[PDB]
Amino acid sequence: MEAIAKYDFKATADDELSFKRGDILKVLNEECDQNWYKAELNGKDGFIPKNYIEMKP
Amino acid sequence: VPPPVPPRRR
Repeated sequence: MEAIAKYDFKATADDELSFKRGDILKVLNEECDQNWYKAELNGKDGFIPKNYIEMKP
Repeated sequence: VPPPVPPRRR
């Protein structure tokens, strides 16, 4: 599921990861979190807010 | 001015 960061974000949590406005992630599932995805970047998978990205499945 | 991040509980 093609992910696209709409804004500049930095991880808050330890299970979360950073992305800059424009990174293309890889949304490797979602479960219960109806506000957070579990996508991939920079060889690290982590939580990212659904409100900070524009998805395209 | 990016959005207010959701209150998570992961």
